[PDB]
Amino acid sequence: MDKIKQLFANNYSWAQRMKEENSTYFKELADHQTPHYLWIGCSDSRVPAEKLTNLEPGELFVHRNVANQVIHTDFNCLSVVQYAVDVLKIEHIIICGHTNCGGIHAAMADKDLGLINNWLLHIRDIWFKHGHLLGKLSPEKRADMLTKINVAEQVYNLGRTSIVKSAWERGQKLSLHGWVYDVNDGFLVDQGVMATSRETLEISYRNAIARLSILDEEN
Amino acid sequence: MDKIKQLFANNYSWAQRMKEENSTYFKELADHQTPHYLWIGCSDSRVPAEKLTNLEPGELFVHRNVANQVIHTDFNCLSVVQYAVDVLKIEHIIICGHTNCGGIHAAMADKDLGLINNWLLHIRDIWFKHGHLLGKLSPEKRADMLTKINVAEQVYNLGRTSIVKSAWERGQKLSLHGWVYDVNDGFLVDQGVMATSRETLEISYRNAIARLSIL
Amino acid sequence: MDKIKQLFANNYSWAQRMKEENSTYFKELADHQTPHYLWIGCSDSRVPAEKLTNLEPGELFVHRNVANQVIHTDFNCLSVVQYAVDVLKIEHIIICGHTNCGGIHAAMADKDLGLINNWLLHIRDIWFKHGHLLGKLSPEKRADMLTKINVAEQVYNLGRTSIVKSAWERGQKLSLHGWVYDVNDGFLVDQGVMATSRETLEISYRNAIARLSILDEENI
Amino acid sequence: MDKIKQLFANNYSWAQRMKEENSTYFKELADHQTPHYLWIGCSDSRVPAEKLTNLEPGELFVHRNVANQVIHTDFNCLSVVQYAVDVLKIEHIIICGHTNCGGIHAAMADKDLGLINNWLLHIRDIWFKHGHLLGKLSPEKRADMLTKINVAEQVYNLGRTSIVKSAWERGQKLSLHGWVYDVNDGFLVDQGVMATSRETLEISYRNAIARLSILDEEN
Ligand SMILES: [Zn+2]
Ligand SMILES: [Zn+2]
Ligand SMILES: [Zn+2]
Ligand SMILES: [Zn+2]
Repeated sequence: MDKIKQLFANNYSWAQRMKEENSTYFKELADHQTPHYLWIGCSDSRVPAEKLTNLEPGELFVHRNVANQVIHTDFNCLSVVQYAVDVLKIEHIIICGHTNCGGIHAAMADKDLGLINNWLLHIRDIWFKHGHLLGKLSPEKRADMLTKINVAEQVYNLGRTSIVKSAWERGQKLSLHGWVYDVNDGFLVDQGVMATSRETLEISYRNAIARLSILDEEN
Repeated sequence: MDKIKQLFANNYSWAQRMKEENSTYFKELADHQTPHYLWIGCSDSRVPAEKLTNLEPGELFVHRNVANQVIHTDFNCLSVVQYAVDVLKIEHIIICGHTNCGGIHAAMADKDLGLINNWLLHIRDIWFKHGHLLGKLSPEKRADMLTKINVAEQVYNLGRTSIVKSAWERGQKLSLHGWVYDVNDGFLVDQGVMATSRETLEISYRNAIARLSIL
Repeated sequence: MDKIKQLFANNYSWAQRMKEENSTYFKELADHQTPHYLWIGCSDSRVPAEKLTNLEPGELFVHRNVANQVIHTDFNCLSVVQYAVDVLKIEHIIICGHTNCGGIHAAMADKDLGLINNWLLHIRDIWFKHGHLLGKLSPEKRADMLTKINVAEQVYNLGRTSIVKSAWERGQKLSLHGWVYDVNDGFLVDQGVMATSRETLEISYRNAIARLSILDEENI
Repeated sequence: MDKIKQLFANNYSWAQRMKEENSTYFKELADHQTPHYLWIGCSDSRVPAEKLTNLEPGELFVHRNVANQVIHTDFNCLSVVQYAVDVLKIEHIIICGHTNCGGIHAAMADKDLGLINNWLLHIRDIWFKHGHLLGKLSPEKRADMLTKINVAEQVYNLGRTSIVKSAWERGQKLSLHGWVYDVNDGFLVDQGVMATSRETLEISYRNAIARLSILDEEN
């Protein structure tokens, strides 16, 4: 269409600009054949992982689903994880949520959107699991809180997969991370759950939930 | 692993530069609340979609899995599609493959990599479906061709989903595209399958396979 | 292997011992072509459902998975449910668990069994959801308790699917049930959740959970 | 609906004429703590597997889905398979289809039935793969030919899982079976694909398809 044509046009301009600029981008990219980080983010993709981290092209192995989830039985995401860990031997997996997430808003919404609702039912279970902390919070602020709690809960799901547990068990070096960034400042903020073993997973997980449960008198 | 640290050092340096330097990047980003294109790419993510298309930040709804697949029964991908079509009202779903795809290479290698092998079995089925064509090539050239055929097949699976078919049924405007770019120059290349209805899906899909089978 | 040769023998025997009688089992089946109940049970399949309900053959539509679960995002079971509801128009969906369940035991066990642990992590999430309650119970009981709670939580999951909500919402006749029979008794024990609409689902689930939270003598 | 009562009734009686009868059953059934067979059948479930095999109560580990499928990426069925193999040590996995199958008919009809159609696309793919054969066949015969072909294709899929390949690889005993019974007579019939290793799967699978490709006068 109009938009598709425009897109091919931008692509051509860019691609050839590189051609002329004798740009070494693609060659650089070719130097970093194997990625070192598995980035699991949201399909909203407000601020690209490349921009947030300014890493060298090819360093990131990416997976994106609605609301950056790691569901216990999702073959898709688990496939990406097992491949990044057992094959590419990646040592850092990073789950990253973001504020003003459509996935979060849709989950909290009472409208029944169809197939996607089922996928969002996992976020709702997370919402109620922390219903007290959240309810004890002002509406306008809950979204950002569920978004932050979501990340901690997903890092916790990743760390419990048979895949990740076996990696640690057999002495492989692997650390899980969980961050969130505000779509307005672009700053990555650690949510607290950071594991390098099942032990650190449990502790950092309890610790993060405990920290998030300590509310200021601003609600 | 000073990596994570160095990683946060990069983010701070970047977001800091933006603030003090007064960058309306987040201001503009905030303008485009609803995306207009669903991009289904590969987890290898060699050349970011944002770059390949040089689009305005926020315009793309993105899904990435190993080898840019649209498996008939994948709840993950189908959910992204249903939400994007039925909820965000996106009108263009773009499946994009890429040369030198590790996913495609793993599907071809005969080694048990574990869980991921089951995910790649779908690729191996596509390989057999086009075995006559692919059998004429060397392992090397076979990989480049399977990459292109894979994209065509995925577009074909996407257009066969009940989600996309019902969108066309009630008259919603929706087009499917399947492309591939070489990791060496970044030029996006149409593979031939472009649909706006079920009938056009069948026609272009057949024509595309017919065209791809000529050496 | 004799097991397969033997097994095939039984079949021939059964089948022939039917053909000679000019029996009508293969007729009293082609009449009940369309089922009226969707049975969702465990892969353990201790006491068969065709025997627990003594229903005429062909009346059940069945799906079995480890520990009878209805996971929000499981395409397999949601497909069975959707096809049951929207295409077969069946009106009753039963989620029947059973006592002394490997699934439940495996979920509670600390051992890492491989792939299946991931599927069981849903049971373990349920387990912690009711951590306090279950904690108070007596070990030899905890297992059987979770079995019961699990079924409750499964009906609630089923009731929360878009497939069932849209059914009700469009005025289609459909009820959800959740029981737990015992391998010894064989008596189907209703658990409390019996949604017929989303309002029901909420109340019954709410109560069923309240009822199970009231511990008796035995359980410490 | 009194159907639940009328049904709940049959249970109190049947289960009664076992207590007030000291009928072993629950006594014996309990003796078979572990099953030796994994049965993968269609949710239709015309003739139960308990009456088809006439095995001993509790011997079967069962999984049923629409049209008895083993989809490469189905977490549900792969979990049942893996558990039965790596944990229950079952050495026999049987896939059983049946004539006049709803899943097969629905898969062959153009009618978009909703979510289920996505599940059945895997069958339509099998249909296209054997399009020439099935085409040469006769209309009122296609359904049954695809039903047999389907069982063959599923055993193949099952033999190709990493779970099974690995079981074989480490020297575990395991055979795959693919049969189909006619709802009109309950006669179990081997479709030809029987495997005890990756090598027998291949030959057995190729032979079985070759045989089915042979069409008798009555299309
Ligand atoms: Zn988001
Ligand atoms: Zn790739
Ligand atoms: Zn069980
Ligand atoms: Zn069937």
